[PDB]
Amino acid sequence: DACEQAAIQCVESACESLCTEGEDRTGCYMYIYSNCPPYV
Repeated sequence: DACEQAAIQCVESACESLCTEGEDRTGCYMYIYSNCPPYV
């Protein structure tokens, strides 16, 4: 497992490469998108 782990790394592209799309990405990407700069 890695999708969520991608978001841990604070890289939008990590979720993109890892997580498929249309939920898998969303959960991951939403984290970064509300945790990582330049979003937070």
